[PDB]
Amino acid sequence: TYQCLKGTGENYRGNVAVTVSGHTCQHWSAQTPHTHNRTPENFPSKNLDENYCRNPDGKRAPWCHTTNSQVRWEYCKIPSCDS
Repeated sequence: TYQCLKGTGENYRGNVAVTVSGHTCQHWSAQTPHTHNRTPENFPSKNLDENYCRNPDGKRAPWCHTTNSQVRWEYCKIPSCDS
């Protein structure tokens, strides 16, 4: 990406849809695999678009739900112009 993170990166851009690890970000609109309460109906002002690494809950960094049963949610390593 040429775009970068806004620190907590809620609605930064909406590029990366994969965790920091090789986990596929499960869609925010999807209550499967993980039945999460962070949906675009719950956090619309956090822009839960598709499966992008958003920050609805309010972590230190963008995160998402993995399509794995191994792990629940995962952070995402977005770049940073604000180094």
